[PDB]
Amino acid sequence: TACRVCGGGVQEFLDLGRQPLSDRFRKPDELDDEFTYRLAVGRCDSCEMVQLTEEVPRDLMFHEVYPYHSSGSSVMREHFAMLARDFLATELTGPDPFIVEIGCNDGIMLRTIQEAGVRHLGFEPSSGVAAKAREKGIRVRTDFFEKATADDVRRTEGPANVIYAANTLCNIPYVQSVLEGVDALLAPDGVFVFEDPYLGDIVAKTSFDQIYDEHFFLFSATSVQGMAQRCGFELVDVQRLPVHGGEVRYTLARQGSRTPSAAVAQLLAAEREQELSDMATLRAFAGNVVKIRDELTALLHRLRAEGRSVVGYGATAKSATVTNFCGIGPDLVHSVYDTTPDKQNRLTPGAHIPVRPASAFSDPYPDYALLFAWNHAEEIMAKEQEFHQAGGRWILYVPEVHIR
Ligand SMILES: Cc1cn([C@H]2C[C@H](O)[C@@H](COP(=O)(O)OP(=O)(O)O[C@@H]3C[C@](C)(N)C(=O)[C@@H](C)O3)O2)c(=O)[nH]c1=O
Ligand SMILES: Nc1ncnc2c1ncn2[C@@H]1O[C@H](CSCC[C@H](N)C(=O)O)[C@@H](O)[C@H]1O
Ligand SMILES: [Zn+2]
Repeated sequence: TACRVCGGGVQEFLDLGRQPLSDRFRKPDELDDEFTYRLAVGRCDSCEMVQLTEEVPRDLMFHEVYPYHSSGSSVMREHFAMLARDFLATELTGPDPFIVEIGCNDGIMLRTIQEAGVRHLGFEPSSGVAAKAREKGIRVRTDFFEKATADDVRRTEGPANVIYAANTLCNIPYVQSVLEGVDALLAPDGVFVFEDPYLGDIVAKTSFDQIYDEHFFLFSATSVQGMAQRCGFELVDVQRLPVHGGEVRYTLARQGSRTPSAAVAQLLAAEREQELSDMATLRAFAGNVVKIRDELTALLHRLRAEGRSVVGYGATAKSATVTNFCGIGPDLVHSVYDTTPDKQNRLTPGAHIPVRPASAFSDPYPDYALLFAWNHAEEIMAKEQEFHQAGGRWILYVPEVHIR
């Protein structure tokens, strides 16, 4: 496969087998026919970009009934509001500032911008969550951001001072088109800022469930620096974030317009020192992934043989990789509890575990809950103290399989 950033050769290091769409939740009576694709991950030989080897077409993932609602997490709501206030205090202080968000979802970030009276536009090609943002008074276009739609916004609205994307840029294999988009639309002195799951964290935590249809790229500072530079931008800041299992927020500016913070060089040097993107490191990760599969299935089967009940918690997109790679279905984990109405009373993809409202996780509790939404551990466990007090325990598989 050719690298989507530079056209280099991509070498595979992990093959997770045949997988369903991660965000497709079927009614129980639907035909058992699903779209499947081969999920495998490689690294570009030339620019070090780690990326999937098969693309899922955008319209199969993102469309009218896409079910992920960002605002379902209190930690994320606070995280995005704070980011919005930071932009309002720094990059959006001009006379007539403009901010564009790629992937605004339900408006989790842009509601703060809208509440400050700042001109803005959200790109949200999934119309059901777009309408939730529009109900908050946010300006949203139900389109994918790409060269042409960026051109159209530049023609009608002028340059954006900030273009921001969270948990969205890594989903877009046509990143070159997005970057052309950014070049057409960003002010000469603006910034393109994006935050996504960090390769460093994935490798350290063996958090392979971060790999699924919607995560095409696993960005690093080294690869993002290369990608920027090849397109006339420059990586000028990096910030590590705890959300979503570990992320980096990357700040890109037009080349030479701003001087990189010391943080960029320091993270580049740590990745080079730790051999983050070396093929050998990435294969060692792939072998750790198999070890986690084998320990998790051994545990789940032992639990069953010992007459212990087991459910899951959080109908994450990520969990589709776990259940389908590991072969875990309703035999072993009888239900998954989730707060999203459009995932409730439906079956998880590929493995077909029933999803039930989180309100149903109550006395009498199961013996064990497999914590799919482990990136939300603290928020979830805080709301489920009674479960743990009653003696129920969590099963985690990041960074290793363990119960607590
Ligand atoms: C906080 C909380 C969540 N839950 C439930 C709600 C969600 O269905 C799921 C968590 O999904 P969560 O880890 O955020 O994203 P997912 O892996 O799906 O990934 C999705 C798809 C996507 C865009 N590709 C991505 O990268 C991230 C940003 O979002 O867990 C509770 O039940 N109780 C709670 O208290
Ligand atoms: N080319 C593109 N432009 C804009 N949004 C896109 C896109 N491709 C996918 N999306 C949107 O990207 C969103 C990813 S979900 C992440 C939402 C939010 N920023 C958060 O961090 O929680 C989805 O709502 C999807 O519809
Ligand atoms: Zn490349």
